[PDB]
Amino acid sequence: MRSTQEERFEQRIAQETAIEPQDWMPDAYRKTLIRQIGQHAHSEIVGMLPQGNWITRAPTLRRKAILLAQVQDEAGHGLYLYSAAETLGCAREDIYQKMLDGRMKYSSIFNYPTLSWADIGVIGWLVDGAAIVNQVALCRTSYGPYARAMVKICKEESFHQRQGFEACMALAQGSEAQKQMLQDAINRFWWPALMMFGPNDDNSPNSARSLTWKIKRFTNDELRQRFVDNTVPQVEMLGMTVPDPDLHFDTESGHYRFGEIDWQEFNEVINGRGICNQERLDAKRKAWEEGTWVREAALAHAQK
Amino acid sequence: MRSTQEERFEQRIAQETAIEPQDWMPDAYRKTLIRQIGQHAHSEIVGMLPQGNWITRAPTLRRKAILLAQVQDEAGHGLYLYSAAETLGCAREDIYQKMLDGRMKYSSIFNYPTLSWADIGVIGWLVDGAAIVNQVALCRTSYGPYARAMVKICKEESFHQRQGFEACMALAQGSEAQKQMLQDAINRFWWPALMMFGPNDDNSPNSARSLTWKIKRFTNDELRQRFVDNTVPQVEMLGMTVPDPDLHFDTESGHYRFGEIDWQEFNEVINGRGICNQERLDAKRKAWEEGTWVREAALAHAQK
Amino acid sequence: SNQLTAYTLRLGDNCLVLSQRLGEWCGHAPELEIDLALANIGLDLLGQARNFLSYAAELAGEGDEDTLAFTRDERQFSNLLLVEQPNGNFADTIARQYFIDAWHVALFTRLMESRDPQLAAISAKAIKEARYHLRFSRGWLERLGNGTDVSGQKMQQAINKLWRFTAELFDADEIDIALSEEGIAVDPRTLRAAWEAEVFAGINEATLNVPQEQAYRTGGKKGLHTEHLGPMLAEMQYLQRVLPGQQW
Amino acid sequence: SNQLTAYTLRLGDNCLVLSQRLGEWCGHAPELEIDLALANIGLDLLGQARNFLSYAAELAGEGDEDTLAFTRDERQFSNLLLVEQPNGNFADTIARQYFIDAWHVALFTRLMESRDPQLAAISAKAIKEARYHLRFSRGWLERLGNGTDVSGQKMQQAINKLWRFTAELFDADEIDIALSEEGIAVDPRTLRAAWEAEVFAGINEATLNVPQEQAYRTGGKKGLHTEHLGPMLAEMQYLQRVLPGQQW
Repeated sequence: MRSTQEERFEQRIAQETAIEPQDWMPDAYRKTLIRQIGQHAHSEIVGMLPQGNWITRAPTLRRKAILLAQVQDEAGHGLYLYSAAETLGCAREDIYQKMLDGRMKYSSIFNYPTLSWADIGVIGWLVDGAAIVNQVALCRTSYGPYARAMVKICKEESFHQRQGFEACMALAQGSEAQKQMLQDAINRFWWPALMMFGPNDDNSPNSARSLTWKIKRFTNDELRQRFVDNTVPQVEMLGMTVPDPDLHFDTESGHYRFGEIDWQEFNEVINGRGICNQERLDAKRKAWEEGTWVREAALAHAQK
Repeated sequence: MRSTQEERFEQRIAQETAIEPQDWMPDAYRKTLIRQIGQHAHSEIVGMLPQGNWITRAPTLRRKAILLAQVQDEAGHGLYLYSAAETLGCAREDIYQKMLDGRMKYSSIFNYPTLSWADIGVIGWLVDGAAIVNQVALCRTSYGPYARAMVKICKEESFHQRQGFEACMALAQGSEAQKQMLQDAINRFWWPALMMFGPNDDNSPNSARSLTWKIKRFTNDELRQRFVDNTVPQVEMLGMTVPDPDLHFDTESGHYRFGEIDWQEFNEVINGRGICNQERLDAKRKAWEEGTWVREAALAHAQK
Repeated sequence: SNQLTAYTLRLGDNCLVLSQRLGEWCGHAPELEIDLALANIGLDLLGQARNFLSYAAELAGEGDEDTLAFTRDERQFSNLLLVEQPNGNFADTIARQYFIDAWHVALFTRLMESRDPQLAAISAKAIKEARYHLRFSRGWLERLGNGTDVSGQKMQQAINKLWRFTAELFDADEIDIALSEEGIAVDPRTLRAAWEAEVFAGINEATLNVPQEQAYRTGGKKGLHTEHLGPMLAEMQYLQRVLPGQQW
Repeated sequence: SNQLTAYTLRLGDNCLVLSQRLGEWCGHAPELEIDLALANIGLDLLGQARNFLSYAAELAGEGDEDTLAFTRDERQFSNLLLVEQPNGNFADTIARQYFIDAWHVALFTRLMESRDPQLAAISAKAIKEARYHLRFSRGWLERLGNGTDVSGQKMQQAINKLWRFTAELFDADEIDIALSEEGIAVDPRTLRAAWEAEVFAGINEATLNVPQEQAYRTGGKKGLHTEHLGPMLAEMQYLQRVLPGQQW
C-alpha cells in the first residue's frame, strides 16, 4: 500500500494541480526534477561556447548582433533554470561543480564543433528548433516552477529561432559557395539535433517514472517525430537535403519515416568522448578557476 | 703624463694591432666595449619581435621561409655578440637583466611597429641596409673579438638583405595596391632607419673617446651619408619615393643632401617613450619570467 | 562632409573594435552574471558602431556598415589605441572599459547637443547605454581595488599598463577642431576635466593610485596602430574576404 | 593519382599547421637557444610542407604550394588534429612536438622506401631533419619530467591533455590502405609498435606516466577539425584573401 502522503500526491498529479515549492514531493521526484532541470540549465551555459566561437568572425554586423543577443539570452535562460532548481532545495554552486566534474550532464548537441558560419545558422534554426518542441511540451510539466520557466522561455526563444532560420535562408538564396556551406552544416547537425530528444522509448530508464509523474508529457520518440514532421518542410523551403537515405513519407500514418539513429555515437557522447567534450569542460573549468580571485574580491567587498 | 700602461696601449691602437681578451685595457674602454657590444647583441634579440610578428601572416610559403631563416639568424647573431662581450669580463645574464630593466638600450628601430607585410620587406632591405653599412665599418674596429664577429656576421647578413630587397621589388612590380603598400612602409621606416646611425657629430658623448680609441672608425654622420648615397638609387630602382622634401643631389660634393632628422623624436625613443618600447620590453619580460620554471627544471636535470 | 565622415568613423571604430574584444569574453567570465553583462555591453557598443558607420557611409555616398567594417585594412581604421588593447585578465578588461566608459559619458553627454541632427540622435541613444556601462565598470573597479589584497594589486597594474594610451583621449587634430568650431564635434581636450574628475575619483573611491607617468601614446586616429589591431581584423574580416560582395 | 594526392596533402598539412604553431613561439622562449631551436624546427617543417604541397599540386595538375595553403578552408584541410593544438606552455609545445617527432621518425624512416620516387626523395630529406627534432623534443621531455617538482607535473598534464589526439596517428582509411597495398604509402596502424616503443620509453626515461585513458579523437584527415583550426587559417590566409592571385 502507498502511504497517505503518496496517495494525495498521485491524486494531485492526475488532477493537473500544479506542484509548488512548499508542497510535499517524493525524494525521487525531487531528485529527478533536480536532475532534469539542473541539466537543462547547464545546457544553456555550455551552449554559449559553440555559438560564442563565431562572434568575432560573424560575416555581417547585423548577424553578429543577432548572435550576441542570442548568446545573451542563453545566459538569462540559465539563470531562470538555476532559480527554478533552487526551489527544490539544491544549490546553484554545487550542481555546477558536479557539472564541471562530469557528474552531471549537459545537452549532447554542444559537444559538436562550429566549423563554419552556416553552423551558427543551423544551430539557431535546427538545434533551437528541437529545443522548442521539447520545451513547449514542458509548458504543461507537472512541476509548477519548471512549467512557468518554460512558458517564459519559449516566448522569447521562438523569435531567435526565426532569425536563425533567416540567416539560413540567406545562404540558401546566396552564392553557390554559400549554399554548399549550408548543406554541410545540415549534414553535420541533423542527426545530433535528433539525438537531443533522448534515447528510444525502450532504452530510457528515467522515462517510466517521469511519464507516470507527468513530468515528461510526451515520449522522446514522440517529440522527435513531431520535430522531424515539422522540420522537413523547412529543409525543403531552403532547397536543402537531409543526410538520411531512409527518410521517406508514409501516407498511411501521415508521418515521415526516418532511419535509425546512431545510438553508439550517442553513448560515446554522453560519457564524455564526443568531439568537443573535453574542450567544453576545460573552457568551463578554466573560466571558473581563473575567475576564483574575482569572486573572492567580490565577496570581500560585499562584506565591507 | 700618461702612465706606461696608458702609453703602450695608445701605441697599439695607433699601429692597428688587434686587441685581444688577455691584453690590458683602460676600464673606460672595457666598459665602453661592454656598453656598445652589449647593446648590439640586445638589438639582435629585440629585432626578432617585429619581424616575428609577421611569420604567421606571411603571404607566401617562400617569403615565410625566408623570414623564418632571417629571424633564426638574428638569434645566432645575438649569441656571437654575447660571446664576444663575455670576453671583456661581463656576464650575459646580467647585461640582459639591465636590458630588461631599461638600464641598457637596444636599437631605436625595433620600437616601431610592423603594420603590413611591406614593413617586413622594408626592414630586410633598409634596416638591414643600415646595419650593414655600420657593421662593415666595424670590421676594422680596434677590439679583435668585435671585429671578428662583424666579419662573421656581414658575410651571412648581406644575403638576407638582398632577399629582403627582392620581396620589395615584387611589391614594386606588383599590383597597384602592393605598390602603395611598399611606399607606405618606406614612408614609415625611412627616418627611423637614418636614426640607426646615432646622433649628430656634435651631439654624441661617446664619440670623442671611441674615435680616438679607434672603436668607431667613421662618424655617425659619415656612416649615415654613405647609406643615403647607396640607398637612394635602390629606392629609385623600385620606382619609389623618399619622404624627404629636402632631399636633393649636390654635384659640388658628389653627395646627396637631406633634411634634418627629427632629433626630438629620437630622444623620446631612447628614453622608452616610442611606439612599441613598452610592448617590446613587456614581451621580453614576459618571456623571461614565464620561462623561469623551464630554466630551473633545466638546471636541476643538468645537476643530476 | 569629408571631415565629418572621418570623425563619425572614428567613433564607430572605437565602438566596433571594443565590441570585438568583449566578444572574446563570451562564456569565459567568473560568473554567468558577468558573461551576461559583458555580452550586453558588447551588444550595446556594436549597435552604436552600426549607427556611426551607417551614417558615415551615407555621408560618403557609398558602401554601408559592412563595407566599412570588412573592407578596410588596419591603416584605414581609426579607433582609439585603447579599445584595441588585449583583454588580458578581468582587471585589464575592467580598466580598459572604465576609461572608455568614462570618456563616452563625457563625450556623448556633450555630443548630444551637436548642431548635426544625426549625431545628436546617435548620441542620445548611446548616452543611456554608456551610463549603464560606467556603472558596471566603475562598480567592478571598486569591487577589485577594494576587494582582496590580490585583486587590488592586479587592478593597479592593469591601470598602470593601460595608462599610456590615455593620452589619445584628449588629442585634438584639425578635424576635431574644425568641426568643433562649426559647433558640430567635441574638442577632446575639453573632455579632460570631466574624465579626470570622474576617473580620479573612481580610482580614489576604489582605493587605488593614479600613475604619475605622463601618458604619451597616440596614433590610432591617424591609422597608426599597435601590432594588436592587425590580427584582430584578420579574424574579423576573414569570411567577408573569402566571399566578398554577398548577402548574409 | 587522386588518392596519392590526398595522402601527400595530408603530410604537407601536418607539417604546415605545426610550422604555423611554432611561428607563434618566435621571441617568447625561456632562452635564445630555444627560440633558435624552435625557429629551426618550424623552418625545417615548412620546407617539408612546401615539398609535399608542391608535389600534390603537380599531381592535381593545377595550383601550387600557395594556392593549396592559402585558398583552402578548414573543411578542406587534412592535418592531424594534434598539430593544430594550441602552444599552451612550453611542456604543451614539447609534448605535442615529441609525439609528432616520434611519429615522423617512424613514418619517414619507412616512407623513404616508397615505390613512389617523389615520396622517397621528400622522405629522405625529412628523416634527417626529424631526427634532430626528436632529439630536441625527447631531450626537453627528459629535462622537464626529470627536472623540478613543478615541471614534472606540468609535463604530465601536458601529456595528459594531448593524449586523446594520439588515436589519429594510427587511424587508417581507404586511401592509406589502397596506397599501402600498391606499396606506396605506410599503413598508420603498423606505425603503432615503433611509436609506442619510443614514446613509452621516452615517457619512461623522463620518469613520467602514460595515460590509461584510451585515446579516441580523430577527424583531421577527413576535414573534421577542432575549433582551433579556423582561427589559425584566418590569420594565415588574410593577406592572400585580401589580395588574391598576386606575386610576393
